Amino acid sequence: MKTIVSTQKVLIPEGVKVAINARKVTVSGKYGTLRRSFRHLPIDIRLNKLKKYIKVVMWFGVPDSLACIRTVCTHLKNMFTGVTKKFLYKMRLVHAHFPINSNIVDNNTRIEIRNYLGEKSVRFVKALPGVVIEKSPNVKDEIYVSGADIENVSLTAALIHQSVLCRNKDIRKFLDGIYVSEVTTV
Amino acid sequence: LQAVRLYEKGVILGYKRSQRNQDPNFTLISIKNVNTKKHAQFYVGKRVAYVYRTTKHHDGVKIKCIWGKVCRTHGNSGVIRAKFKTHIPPKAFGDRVRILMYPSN
Amino acid sequence: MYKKEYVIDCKGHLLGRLASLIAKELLNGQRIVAVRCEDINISGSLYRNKLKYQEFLRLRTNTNPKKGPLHLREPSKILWRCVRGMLPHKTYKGQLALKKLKVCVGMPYPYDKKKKYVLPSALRAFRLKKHRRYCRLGTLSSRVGWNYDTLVKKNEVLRKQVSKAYYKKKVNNLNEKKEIKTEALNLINPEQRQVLENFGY
Amino acid sequence: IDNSLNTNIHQYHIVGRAIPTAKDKNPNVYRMCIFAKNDTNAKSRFWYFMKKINKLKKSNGELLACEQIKERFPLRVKNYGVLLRYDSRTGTHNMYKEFRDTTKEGAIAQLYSEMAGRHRARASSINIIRISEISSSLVRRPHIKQLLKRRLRFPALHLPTLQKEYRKKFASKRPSTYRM
Amino acid sequence: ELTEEEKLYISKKNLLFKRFVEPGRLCLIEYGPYAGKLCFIVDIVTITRVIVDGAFITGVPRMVIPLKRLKLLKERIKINKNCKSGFLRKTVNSTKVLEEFNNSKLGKKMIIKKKRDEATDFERFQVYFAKRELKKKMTTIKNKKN
RNA sequence: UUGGAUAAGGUGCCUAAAUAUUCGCUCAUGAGAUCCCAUAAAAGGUGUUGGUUCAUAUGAACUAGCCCUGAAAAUGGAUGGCGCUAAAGCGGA
RNA sequence: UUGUUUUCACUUUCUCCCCGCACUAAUGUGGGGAAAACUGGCUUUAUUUCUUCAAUUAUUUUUUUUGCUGAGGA
Ligand SMILES: [Mg+2]
Ligand SMILES: [Mg+2]
Ligand SMILES: [Mg+2]
Ligand SMILES: [Mg+2]
Ligand SMILES: [Mg+2]
Ligand SMILES: [Mg+2]
Ligand SMILES: [Mg+2]
Ligand SMILES: [Mg+2]
Repeated sequence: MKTIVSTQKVLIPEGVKVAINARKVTVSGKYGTLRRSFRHLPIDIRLNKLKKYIKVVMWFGVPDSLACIRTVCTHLKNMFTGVTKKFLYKMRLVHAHFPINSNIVDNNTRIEIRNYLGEKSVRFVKALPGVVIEKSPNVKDEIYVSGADIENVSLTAALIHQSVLCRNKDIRKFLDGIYVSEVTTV
Repeated sequence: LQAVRLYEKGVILGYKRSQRNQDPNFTLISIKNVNTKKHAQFYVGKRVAYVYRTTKHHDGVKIKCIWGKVCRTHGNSGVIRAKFKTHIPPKAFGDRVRILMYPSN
Repeated sequence: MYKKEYVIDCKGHLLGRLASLIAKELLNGQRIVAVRCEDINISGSLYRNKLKYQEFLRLRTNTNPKKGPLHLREPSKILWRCVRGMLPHKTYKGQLALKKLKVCVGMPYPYDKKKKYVLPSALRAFRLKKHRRYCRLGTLSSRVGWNYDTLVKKNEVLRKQVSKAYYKKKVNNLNEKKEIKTEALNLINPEQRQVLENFGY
Repeated sequence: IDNSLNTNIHQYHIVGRAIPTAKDKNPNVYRMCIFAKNDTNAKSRFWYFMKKINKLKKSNGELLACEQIKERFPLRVKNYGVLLRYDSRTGTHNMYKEFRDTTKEGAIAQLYSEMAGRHRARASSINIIRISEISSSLVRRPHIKQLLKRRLRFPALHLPTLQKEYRKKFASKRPSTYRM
Repeated sequence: ELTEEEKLYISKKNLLFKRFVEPGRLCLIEYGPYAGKLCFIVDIVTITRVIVDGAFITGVPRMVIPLKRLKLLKERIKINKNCKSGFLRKTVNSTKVLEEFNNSKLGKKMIIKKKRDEATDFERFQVYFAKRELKKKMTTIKNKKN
């Protein structure tokens, strides 16, 4: 089957500058600028500057294709959120016998990990472009990873968690590691 | 500037054939601006000349011709079948021929 | 096919459909020069084509690999071998036809200043639905050991700058000629002006 | 006028009965409506169904009429609903379908193509029951409801279809698919 | 009502897709026996089939046509619900749309090509003679300029 | 022997003739490509396309088309080859 | 089991009004309600080079451009 038309509407917040030309999008705001392209799926999107509300419309489509409209709408909404309220990911590092020693260098990138299960070695990760790492001001074993782009910050947080996976023991008993505990904004 | 043309250009393709058989009585010709069956029927009675060169002189000159005729079309794309007074040698299959306009109507 | 030589740039064509349209031109008798062979497209995912090339690489003469299939990984030789497999290249006439093709990566001197054509019945834009997958021959050849992908782009940049300057000069000349034309129409016998007006010249 | 757009399907009206005997001398009279390529095929199907449904074989029957019903408004658009019965590889089934066209056999032609494409059903395994016209408020399928809105519009998004003569194989500028 | 602001704003959004299919589009025909003529959409049957009618001005009758054989044009005539041939003829005559298509960039070139195809031998020589005359004035003005 | 018009099969190149027209289906990190004929099953799939019933426009059951898993051998290889996905694949006209 | 006989639905318009007051993919739109017969349909003329007079079959008469062949010698 094919459907003639299908549309969805996404409003623009107050403090945001937008531009779309050939399925290429830029957004600007208080905390920087974001670029993203969509030239792999058939859409003609319409931007109303005087009002809000970018609109996405698709002519003759099928169920497999029609499922990509809400995806684009949510990606747009997330990048709108990014430039006015940075994304925050909170992480707790948990130990049983050996405490974990963290260390942030190089202008709040490049976290360093020591004493994981007491192993005398050093592990590194390096944050993606646009992401800043720091330790909490309130509680003992919290790290903050944050800033302006959900994809980059969430993938940095994922790179940290898989830094300290436990090798050939039983992981229902050896629970040491660094885990994401809450997701919010700044 | 000089030496007017007064003919249409053509290339001699192979013989009339199938896969694996030859039939050298007819030859297939392609005409320069003709690429439909209806337009090829326009030339269905004209005279064809194949002019080539030799190395020795034969009657004081070093050029000779083999004369032919346009008989019919070859189906959907403006190719023709031509019949010559003698069979064309197969060492000629990319050469030039002159599709004349003598028998005018 | 009534010309001394045709020049084709292959940027944006599918490999098989282009190779089929070249072979008949060669058989009928026509020189062909093919340029920018690193921008040819194929109609599968890049991984799916890398697997096919890996299958091509592991077949060889057991007793002596100096003989046997020879694996050529430049983009221009790939098209050369794909055309060779559509000609009767083991007779004499079919070997004559194979020698009337020349292939290049990039666009060297004699042909950077010649006119380039395209074959619409082999263009990806007209032949492949937009939700299918496709790859580029340069990336694939790099993945199997070609090692010259970067230098070609580096040279193409300079070529394009030179061409841009030439185009600017050409546009200026055309405008200057249009003015001289429009002035001279007023200074002709009136009936020649009507006969040019009627036929749109 | 354009023989590249025609289908070879027409409709027929056939009337028959059995030869009168000493036991029966006012036999029943039967009629049907069949879609076929020519009238000979229609008579073939008529005797096929007489034999299968009643006890009438051709060799002791007689035909009374073959008429070939034509269409009254060949340029107005109608909605049609069809009832089917076809044999699959592992059973026999029956379905209801809906089409949009300007003639009944113009819809039967569509039905044969759809049943080949979607189910691999040959014409020899398909029996057609009860073609009829239906009103626009009693339509059941979603792909017919699409076309009967108040103000129907859409852009044209097909690639060009040119004549063979202007289909020049070796071009001098790469064309565009946009065409606005 | 809408102020001028909104007003021109409606007239400033150049949409990607113009030239919709609807009663009144122009549709030069590109393939088939009636190739090279103009017509009008009067009704649409399915996604792919369209009923077409060029009034008795053009040499096409009312008939069904696959949609992929058409080329939509810029011009549209606002015609009614279920018009027929007689009223369509009056509407196309009164709106004066055919001869304002002829002034566009494509109608002029179509007409000029048809003019060139009907030329005789003497007319071809006249065109050659006029061009040869024009070349001399070209080349004398040029030599004066430099 | 000279012409003409076919059968069985074919019309992207090899290879003479349609990159013909007009409808549907299919994406395969081991696709598929037709008598003889040159192998594949039970059992499964929340892949996608149609259809049949029972329940206030959402649930459930069922059914059958293409695709996928089941699917392991010895020199390097075979829809005949190239290759082909707006088919040059499968079912029709 | 057929021929009548009744009931209610079937037309959209670039027209008007109310509600959302710009909400639409649309140089418009979603819901509710009216008007008209421009459009569509049907009658009576008197008409067919403004225009149409189709398609298939039966039965008859021509026509443009061209390929190949010339047995015999009463
Ligand atoms: Mg052989
Ligand atoms: Mg040989
Ligand atoms: Mg013979
Ligand atoms: Mg076949
Ligand atoms: Mg061929
Ligand atoms: Mg479920
Ligand atoms: Mg084949
Ligand atoms: Mg009134």
